[PDB]
Amino acid sequence: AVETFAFQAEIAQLMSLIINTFYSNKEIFLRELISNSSDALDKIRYESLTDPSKLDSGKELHINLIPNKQDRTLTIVDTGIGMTKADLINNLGTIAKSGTKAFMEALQAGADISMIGQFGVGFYSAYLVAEKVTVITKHNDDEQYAWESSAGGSFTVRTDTGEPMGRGTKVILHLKEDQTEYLEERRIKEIVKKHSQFIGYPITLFVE
Ligand SMILES: CN(Cc1ccco1)C(=O)c1cc(-c2n[nH]c(=O)n2-c2ccccc2F)c(O)cc1O
Repeated sequence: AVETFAFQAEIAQLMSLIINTFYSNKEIFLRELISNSSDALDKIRYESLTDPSKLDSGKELHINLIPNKQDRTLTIVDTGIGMTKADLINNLGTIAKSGTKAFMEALQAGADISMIGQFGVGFYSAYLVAEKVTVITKHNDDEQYAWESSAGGSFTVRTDTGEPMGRGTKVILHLKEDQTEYLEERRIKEIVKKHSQFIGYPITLFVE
């Protein structure tokens, strides 16, 4: 049921740098995840213009932010296009290669970690605040999958046996013990207002 994969070497190196570099401006992770969700929503909306049946798995196009102080998790849910098994295992990592290599050269040349998004590898900034990331996804052309990594050079993929989601992606950030400020309603609002006022889909913050 569970398959284990090695990350592409350059991605493993980037994740180690993100985990081991002293860097205080950690809030940039939320902008990057919301941006990816917005891109996934644009993709399904676009495909639905030539094939309306693409929305049979759900018409609502939105992003939900769900902090959970008890489990110490921050969940980002979207009803975008989702990802196939091939996306999770190889295809997204393949397209990220040049950006990953360029970003690491930029960091060696004195660039700031906040520039990560300009290199298309913004997702990995989640490892500034998360000890583990679980991703539950469902694409119209494939089954529901659960991807997971605590970094350390590998990730896993399994078919998800949990509640079916219809379509989209759920990113569950298992936060580090000293990063619980990202579970506070006022902190999430401050970040979203500062880094995300040009997203064309409703972002709803779930109150505990
Ligand atoms: C969950 N991850 C990290 C990861 C671990 C394994 C594979 O990806 C993400 O980056 C991520 C991906 C999507 C997504 N669904 N469909 C699709 O095309 N994308 C996508 C959109 C913009 C850039 C890249 C993308 F893939 C999303 O909606 C939210 C996300 O936070």
